[PDB]
Amino acid sequence: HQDPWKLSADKPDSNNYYGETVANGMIGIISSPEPLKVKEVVLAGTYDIYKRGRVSSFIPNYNLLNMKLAFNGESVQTYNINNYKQELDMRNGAFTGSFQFKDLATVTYSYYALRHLPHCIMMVVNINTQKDTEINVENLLETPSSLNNQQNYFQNITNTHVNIPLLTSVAFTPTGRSKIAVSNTFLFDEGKKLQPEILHRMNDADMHAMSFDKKIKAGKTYSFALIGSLISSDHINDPYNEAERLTIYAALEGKSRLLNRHMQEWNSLWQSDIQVEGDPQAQQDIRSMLYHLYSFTRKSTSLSPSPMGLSGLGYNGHVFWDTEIWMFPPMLLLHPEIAKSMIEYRYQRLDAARKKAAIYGYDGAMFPWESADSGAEETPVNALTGAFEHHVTGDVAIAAWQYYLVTGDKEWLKEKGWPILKATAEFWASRVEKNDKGEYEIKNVVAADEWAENIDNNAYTNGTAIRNLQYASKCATVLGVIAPKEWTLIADKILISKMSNGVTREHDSYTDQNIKQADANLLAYPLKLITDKEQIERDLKYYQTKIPQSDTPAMTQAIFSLLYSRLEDSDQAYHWFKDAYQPNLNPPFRVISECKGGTNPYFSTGAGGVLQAVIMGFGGLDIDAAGGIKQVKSVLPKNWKKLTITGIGIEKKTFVLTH
Amino acid sequence: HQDPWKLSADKPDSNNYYGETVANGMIGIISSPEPLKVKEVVLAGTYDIYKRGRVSSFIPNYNLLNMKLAFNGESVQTYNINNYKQELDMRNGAFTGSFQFKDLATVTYSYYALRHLPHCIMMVVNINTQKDTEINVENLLETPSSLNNQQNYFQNITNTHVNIPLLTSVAFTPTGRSKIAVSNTFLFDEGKKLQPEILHRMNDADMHAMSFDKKIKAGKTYSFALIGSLISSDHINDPYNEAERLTIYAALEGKSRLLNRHMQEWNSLWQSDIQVEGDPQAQQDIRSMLYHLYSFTRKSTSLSPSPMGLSGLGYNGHVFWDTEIWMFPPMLLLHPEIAKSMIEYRYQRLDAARKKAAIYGYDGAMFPWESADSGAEETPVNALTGAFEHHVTGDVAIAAWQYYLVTGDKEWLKEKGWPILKATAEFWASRVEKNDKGEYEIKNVVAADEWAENIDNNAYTNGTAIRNLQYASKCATVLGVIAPKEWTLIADKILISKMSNGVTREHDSYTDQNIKQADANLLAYPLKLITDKEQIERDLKYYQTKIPQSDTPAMTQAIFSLLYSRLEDSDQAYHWFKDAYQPNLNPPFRVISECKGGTNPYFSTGAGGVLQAVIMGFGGLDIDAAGGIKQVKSVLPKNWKKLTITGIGIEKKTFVLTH
Ligand SMILES: OC[C@H]1O[C@@H](O)[C@H](O)[C@@H](O)[C@@H]1O
Ligand SMILES: OC[C@H]1O[C@@H](O)[C@H](O)[C@@H](O)[C@@H]1O
Ligand SMILES: OC[C@H]1O[C@@H](O)[C@H](O)[C@@H](O)[C@@H]1O
Ligand SMILES: OC[C@H]1O[C@@H](O)[C@H](O)[C@@H](O)[C@@H]1O
Ligand SMILES: OC[C@H]1O[C@@H](O)[C@H](O)[C@@H](O)[C@@H]1O
Ligand SMILES: OC[C@H]1O[C@@H](O)[C@H](O)[C@@H](O)[C@@H]1O
Ligand SMILES: OC[C@H]1O[C@@H](O)[C@H](O)[C@@H](O)[C@@H]1O
Ligand SMILES: OC[C@H]1O[C@@H](O)[C@H](O)[C@@H](O)[C@@H]1O
Repeated sequence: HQDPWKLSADKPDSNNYYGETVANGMIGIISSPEPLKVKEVVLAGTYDIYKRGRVSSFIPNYNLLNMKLAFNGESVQTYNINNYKQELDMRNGAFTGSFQFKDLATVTYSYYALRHLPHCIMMVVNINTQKDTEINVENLLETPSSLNNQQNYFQNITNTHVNIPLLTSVAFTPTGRSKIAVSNTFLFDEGKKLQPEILHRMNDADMHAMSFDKKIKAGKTYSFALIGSLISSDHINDPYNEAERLTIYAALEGKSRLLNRHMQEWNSLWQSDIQVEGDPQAQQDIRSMLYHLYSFTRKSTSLSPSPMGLSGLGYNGHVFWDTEIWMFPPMLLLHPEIAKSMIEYRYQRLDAARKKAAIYGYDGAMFPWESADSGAEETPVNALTGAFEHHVTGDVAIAAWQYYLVTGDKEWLKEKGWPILKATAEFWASRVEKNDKGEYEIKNVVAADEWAENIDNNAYTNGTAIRNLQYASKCATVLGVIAPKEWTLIADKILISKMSNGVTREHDSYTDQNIKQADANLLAYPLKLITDKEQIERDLKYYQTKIPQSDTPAMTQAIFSLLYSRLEDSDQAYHWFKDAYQPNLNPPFRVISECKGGTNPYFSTGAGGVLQAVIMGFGGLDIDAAGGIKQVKSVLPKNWKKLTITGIGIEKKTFVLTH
Repeated sequence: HQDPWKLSADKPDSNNYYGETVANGMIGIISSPEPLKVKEVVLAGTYDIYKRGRVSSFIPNYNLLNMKLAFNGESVQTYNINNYKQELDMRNGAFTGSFQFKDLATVTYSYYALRHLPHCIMMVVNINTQKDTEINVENLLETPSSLNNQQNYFQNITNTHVNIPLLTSVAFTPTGRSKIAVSNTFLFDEGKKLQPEILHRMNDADMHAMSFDKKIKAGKTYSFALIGSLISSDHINDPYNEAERLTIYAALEGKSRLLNRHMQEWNSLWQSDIQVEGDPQAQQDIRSMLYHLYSFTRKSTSLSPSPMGLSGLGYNGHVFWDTEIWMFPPMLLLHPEIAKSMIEYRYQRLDAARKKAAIYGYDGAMFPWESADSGAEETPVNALTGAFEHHVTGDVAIAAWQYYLVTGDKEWLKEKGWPILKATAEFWASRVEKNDKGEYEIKNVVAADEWAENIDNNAYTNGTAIRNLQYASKCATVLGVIAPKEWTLIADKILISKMSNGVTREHDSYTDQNIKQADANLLAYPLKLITDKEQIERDLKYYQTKIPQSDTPAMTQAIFSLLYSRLEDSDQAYHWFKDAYQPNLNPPFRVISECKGGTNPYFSTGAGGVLQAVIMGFGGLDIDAAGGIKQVKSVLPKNWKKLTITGIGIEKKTFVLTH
């Protein structure tokens, strides 16, 4: 179970099973332990009021691949199959199930969230019979309880060459905000004259199905595909017609052309890769982390991932600083075009951030703690983070400036980076309060350590304000535009306090409280406001035991690992690397939960942080303040013989590290 | 019946009658054989799901001019009038009916889609008595079956000088997408104190009416006008109040000022004209073609015509390459501001084209096969053209570049042309596939010859991709930008293949199939990729007999005519000119149907192609690759003594051709 490209599960156990995801940045499909079923389907960009939080949410969508297979009238059941296995191929995001039905036949099924077609899915089914048999195949479109006012359609699209039978459903999100359309077809090898007749049943209010029978003779393979398209009014004004049009398009492209394009785009993604010699379990784990970030993002878009990407409804699908600080940096180094989509999300929501600032009495752009379709605040009102956790505005500015440092794209800086940096700096200039001593305070926030609520001069928040004001001033200089001199005057005098032991104080009321997650240590990395190695170490020594084992998210130990790598402490760096994610794993595919012993995978945020510990920590790679990627001193884990990182920066550099 | 400015019908025969249209580019009114009625009214820019195709459509609207006239209680009908005539004056788009009622009176009515007021219509009624009579006049607002949830209102707008009685209806398109308002008034010469009292009746669910009586002594003229405004929520947020405001405005402007402004704008349109000496029928036919293009377009807008303009619901009012390649070129030469509106339509919809490209797995802008309000794909899903007929993207690029070549407007090129040319070139660069020989293919399209479906390397499609990439590269140079070198490398190696006889092969599976319409011949004109006169002729010889007589649209023979004019073959040029439209005519006004012997006028696309045969063929006028309009060698039909074309290019040049 240490294949560097594949995650395998023998005999899935429904009593202890956390499904894996295939996704193309638009649709996520989460696996079921049951053969020929999927557990959950999530469509990006589609939000409505639904369950948690009384705010916008991702919606469970049509389980569009659900299929029933029968041999001579006997349905495939977990109790009448053997040699049942599931495999995720991380090289192409293929999820494959395989089993033997009694003594009769072997079945394999592989499904894909097509990498080049954001709204299209395909499953290919192969049946090898040891005896003459007849299969009955049914594809079910069950309207999930999350949707309402469904309609169930079926028709034949014909010409002299084809009969494309379309199984289509159209339904609405809870408040009617979004119309969803799904359209499925069966694609056969044998041609219009020889293909099986497709029957349509509409027996339930919330389910219809299409079906066929096929005779297969002993020693023969029969293979067919199910193609589906899933799209909403958030993506296209006419999703009903666009879903049918897409499935017709995909059917006439054919299985070979679809899979070739899918494979080409996955091959391109894996040109940026991390290779570890001496630790096959670490190699597999790091490939899973890259696989999830690549699956949960999309170049050449304005999409940004939620903390759980497309693995489910984690945090309602909202966008947080989890993108800017946790998932964005590794993607900026490996695939700047993915980072460009993440910051495009924020650029296209700058007007909503300006509206939030004005509603809360500030200038400029105040990005929300949680973002969804509009870019307005989406945080549940019972969570004080929505009203008071203000560092997200500085986190967006830091990612925008980093995008420019790595790419050197001055046209992007003029058109998109500067609008963001100028407006966010204007926010901080309005948010600070000057005291009698001439110092600038940021009073009454929720800290990055969210257990500290309604406190003053949070280390991380104040640091993000300092960096936002400095980076906006630097940006103005690059573009030849005059910045307010007040931005530098404020940045230079924002309070960062030390306790009597010389340790950075997390906030004005802080002595020795347990903390939820890294806060003061974030001034060392990522902010690099603390560079003195003795100060980095004294802050690590004080705070590293302040994070409890229980109910603390994977947004801490990866930073500890990275800082200890930068201090050239191999034992502590590797200790914190393992602690960052191994206590958070779920079987049978080692998906990552938010907290230690948690059961809510997949926490993409956690993977992003650990990828920083590998690339920026063990690899020593750094976003240079002057521009480009540089390498600083680092150490490898004792047991790692070689670390190779490919596709880094706009020059696509390879870095090799050894002992 | 060969008046060069007027189309006349004596005794309209309802068993064999195709109405003529008056339009201002916003409202079209199609004539009825019945006196004082109209058959159909169409409003541009208003689309909803309705009948054909299960996609957006134009909607039949209020027949707002419908009137009932009675003389001494006797209802005027087809059956009890004599000397009944209808006439379209193409000089000012006036449709006039005239008849005698027994021994009592002569009636004339003229209606207009006011050229300067997009949402306003007027009809003027004149009654000239031979005996004492009393008239009853009723104007009916019948909600058509295409609309729902109507409300029927009536009120008096008064001051010391006027009583403006308003007959208003408000209703909704089938899905509720669009609110329509119509508001009518009667305008009287005699003033407030003496004008007839207006009654209002609401006797039906779907009809209300306003009416009056008037005594007219023998040997007197009594005239009045009906003014109506028709507008939707697609045009204005509050159509109900805007319709009443417009009708009040028009009533207080008055008939003389309205008709004077109408006349001035029509006079300006006819400053660009085509005069033929020696063929009165050709002179009238070509005037009708110009009249329809002028009626179905509007300068200073983002409107683009459907293949049937505002003559009805042909092709659901969708915009196709029928604009860019067929109606756009003659308008660009005669009235560049009309062509500007046509390409503005596409510029405004560039973001929807980018969204289509991303949904179908391509880069840049992929214009839809059929466009309506949003710019998303609107093609019925059972038509494979929507998914696979890709040349439309190159057709939009070619029109954008031609607009710049004719006008030399570098400001327009920077703001609008280049956005289009850059995005459409990015699409083609992503659409091609390089083969082992280093050639570029465009695989699996529907050809311009739409009878060839899901074939490879269509001649016309590949030619449009070549031109799009070349023109985008030239555009970059005008603006001092370095185009991606890949655009030229791809353009120079896109496959255009010949068969063994040296004839341009229509597609990779083509031998000798019948074809729907011009495809390979379009490489000679309009693309001018084929300039060698022997190659042009070889291609004409092979393909000219491949277009069947039946069910083939008017998108072929005008090209044949133009190419034979350019080859200086007068007999063949004139043969194909006549064949292009004379077999497609419908009585009694010689309107043009789509196909030979068809009954679906008015096919504005057909008129556009024929006008190119006249201007670019017989007139030899050509868009110079280096900029401006040039004249190449041409011939006239034997029987044409002189061809005069006025208002050509930004210099408004007159060209005279003789034998
Ligand atoms: O249907 C898709 C297929 O279309 C054919 O016309 C092309 O030659 C194939 O390469 C392509 O895979
Ligand atoms: O992952 C979403 C959020 O989860 C919370 O547990 C953390 O305290 C936040 O920093 C994070 O943004
Ligand atoms: O979604 C509401 C809140 O949930 C809490 O569990 C997280 O710690 C906050 O970051 C979040 O804003
Ligand atoms: O420690 C986990 C807890 O952290 C708090 O910051 C959040 O507000 C809670 O929603 C969460 O359950
Ligand atoms: O109502 C329109 C009329 O208004 C008068 O005030 C003007 O003198 C006329 O020129 C005009 O035609
Ligand atoms: O006029 C609309 C469409 O009609 C079809 O008959 C032709 O094949 C197309 O070229 C044309 O765009
Ligand atoms: O409107 C659907 C289709 O109708 C067909 O008759 C035309 O040939 C196509 O160009 C069009 O896309
Ligand atoms: O020849 C006319 C036929 O041409 C085909 O290309 C279209 O798809 C049909 O809708 C049309 O009736």
